[PDB]
Amino acid sequence: DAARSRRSQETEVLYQLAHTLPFARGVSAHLDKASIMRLTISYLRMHRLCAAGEWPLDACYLKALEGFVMVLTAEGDMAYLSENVSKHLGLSQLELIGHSIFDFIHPCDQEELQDALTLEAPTERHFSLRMKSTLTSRGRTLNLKAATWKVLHCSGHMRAYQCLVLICEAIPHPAFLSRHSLDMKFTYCDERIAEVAGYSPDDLIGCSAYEYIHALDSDAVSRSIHTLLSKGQAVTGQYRFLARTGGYLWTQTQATVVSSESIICVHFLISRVEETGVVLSLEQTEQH
Amino acid sequence: RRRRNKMTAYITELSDMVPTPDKLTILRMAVSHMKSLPSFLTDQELKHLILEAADGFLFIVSCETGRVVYVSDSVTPVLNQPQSEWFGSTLYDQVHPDDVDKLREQLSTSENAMGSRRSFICRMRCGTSSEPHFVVVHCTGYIKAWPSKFCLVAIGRLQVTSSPNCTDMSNICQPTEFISRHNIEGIFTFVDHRCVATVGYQPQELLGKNIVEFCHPEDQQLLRDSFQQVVKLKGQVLSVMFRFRSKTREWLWMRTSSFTFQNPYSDEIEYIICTNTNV
Ligand SMILES: CCCCCCCC/C=C\CCCCCCCC(=O)NCCO
Repeated sequence: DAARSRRSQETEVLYQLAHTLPFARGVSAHLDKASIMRLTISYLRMHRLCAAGEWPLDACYLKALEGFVMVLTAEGDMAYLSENVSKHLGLSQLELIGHSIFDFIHPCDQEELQDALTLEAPTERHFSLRMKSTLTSRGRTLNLKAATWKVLHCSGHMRAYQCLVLICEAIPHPAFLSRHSLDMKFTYCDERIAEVAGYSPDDLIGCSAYEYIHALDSDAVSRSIHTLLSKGQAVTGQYRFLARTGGYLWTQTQATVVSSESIICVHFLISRVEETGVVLSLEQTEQH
Repeated sequence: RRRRNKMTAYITELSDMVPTPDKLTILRMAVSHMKSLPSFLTDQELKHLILEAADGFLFIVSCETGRVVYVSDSVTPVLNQPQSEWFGSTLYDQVHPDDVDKLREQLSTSENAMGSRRSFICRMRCGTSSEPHFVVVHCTGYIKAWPSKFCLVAIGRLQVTSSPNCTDMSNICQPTEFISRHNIEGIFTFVDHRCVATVGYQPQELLGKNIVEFCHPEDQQLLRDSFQQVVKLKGQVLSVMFRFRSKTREWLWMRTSSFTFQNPYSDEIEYIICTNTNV
């Protein structure tokens, strides 16, 4: 019967350990022994990692970002997640640090993640991911097993000192809009296209959007659309959109599948019409 | 007892992680080492993590004039610009002149003021040897009163997505190839200006005409067979070499590598994309 006396000793000192964790007064009491342990393990590992770094306004940085920071190990272990992850997935860092990323991402994105764990510079990473999120328009209203898939654009670097540190941002669900069918044929486009590119919105309806991108970008756009069609949301790189009488403009696009199903695209102009004297496509030539 | 195979694994892990025994003693020393060292990480650690993940820099500018209130050292490894050029200037001194209106609208606090968020792309001056060179910077931040007092606290990052094929140039001299798009009948529906250097035709002299109109007759069958291949090969690339009719150098040997662009949804053929290279 001294066995359970020692057992009470052990978990008294594990609750002690809980009180030693870097969380608020009272947060201890919503934990279980397993999560207490896990959080301690990961606090020590993140302290060991930060100790390897060779080094007032510091708190602006996380405040300046939109998404959250994530540190993934070589074995896909979520080594670190910032607090604001709760604002993007509902799941707080209290319930995520230490667990494996493959337990929280869509099964058809795990290959892409692992390829990322092994035009671009050798060690820069850009990939789209679908993570579990318990958030709705009312807050954290979903229990974990009815969690939905949230698309995150994650960009970061592979740093071995061995990690992959990412900024993971959400794509907002819908100023300048365009609406397409799943074949990307224009069903609607913002009236501001005339002062931006030269096209009347009525002249674009029915036309295929792929005819209006520079060929040098097609591949890229293509890939993005595939993501848009397989994950529900996507964001492109910078690409060239052909103006009416000639030339092109640099732009970026976020895209969301809605609803039977349509595509909504939010476009951000990066530059104004370049090379307006130059005709590139057959349509520019006729309208010239 | 899957519950404490993981707890025994947990305690062994903890033992390995502490710089120093049975379960209670290793967890009692864990406690002490925890008191050796309120958020998970410090703001300094998180700043360095963010800068390890993002090729970016923090800047605080006045909302009314754009005056640079603060800029971090990260701006020089990012923008190739010393803090000499940012301090004492405005954000408008650093951006492309065509981005000034957009930046001014991002800096206005007439609808969204304290605490509100900002998200925008612009082009900033990098360090130039000569005549400014501009790079695309993604800016995200928030409006904050500065103890005529509203300011934007933002981070500007490069390489947020993959870089585009700006040029397609694989040399430093006169272009060797050009990209074209064609319909299913072979009609030029897109061509980039490098065609002027490779075959001597202006883009409008090619658009509307068929590619076979520029191919040597003795080669035409071969060109047509290859094209009928790629519309059947649905995405795969096939190369053909034929005598293109130039405008001044007679018959130029030309390698055209083609593939059909498949609609990612309907799998219909949008067009055929060709890379036409002087062999
Ligand atoms: C994966 C989906 C990507 C779509 C690929 C093709 C899109 C072409 C459709 C539409 C292109 C329209 C570009 C609109 C320019 C307006 C820019 C503007 O002034 N915006 C507000 C200020 O920034």
